[PDB]
Amino acid sequence: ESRIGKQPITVPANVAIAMEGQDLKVKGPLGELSITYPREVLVEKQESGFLRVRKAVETRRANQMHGLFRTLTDNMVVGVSKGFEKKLQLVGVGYRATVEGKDLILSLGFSHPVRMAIPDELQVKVEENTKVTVSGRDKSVVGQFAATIRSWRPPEPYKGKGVRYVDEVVRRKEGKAG
RNA sequence: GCUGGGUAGCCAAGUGCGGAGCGGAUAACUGCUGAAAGCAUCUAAGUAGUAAGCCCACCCCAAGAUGAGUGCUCUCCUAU
Repeated sequence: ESRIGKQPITVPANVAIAMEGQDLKVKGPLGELSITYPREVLVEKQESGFLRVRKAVETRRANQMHGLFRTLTDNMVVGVSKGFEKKLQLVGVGYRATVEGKDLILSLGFSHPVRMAIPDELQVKVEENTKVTVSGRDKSVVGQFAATIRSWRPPEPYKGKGVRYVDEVVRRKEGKAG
């Protein structure tokens, strides 16, 4: 009954499929990844472009785990090819996010500017000093480091100050009790 | 006997020193990816921040730790 799982997995152009025993070796054009799979879930390669994954109705991983697994390789395979990106609008008085080599320098106005270290493989675009957008590969490992920048100053309820999700509509409560 | 001084020792009111870690796992909490439930959701797989609290680390003891550990070195002649 999985309405995401019933949909076949779109395998785009230049998808390097391979097996490491139980893992699906997702190594497209830009690099490499790793995805492990249980004994109750055999991922089929049905010899017709598309891909669908097997169930095993003893527990209800047949219901639920195929939400993760049949959407993991949706984003893992695309992720190596294109890459998923998350966006950051910084708003306020003197909010620079310049980049000196490896680390960032977010000078939000604490005292010492905040040097968020750029991790192993990922790279980050920088629209201006005023705005940033983090490119990458996967959806998971990009989102954590993206969320760490949003953590330093959340979107605040009076001026909409500090960091912002570009998509998110954060409220502005009536400041000064006006 | 009563006073006035006082080296060493012992004493403080005197002199030194101390409380430190970008180490680990957590609690409330904030999350990322993400179904069940085409959407959502911090969770059911996985994972990140994250406390004078908990565990290592500091300092003293410690193999009677009968589970008696490990290392280096010395000694085994006779009435002595």
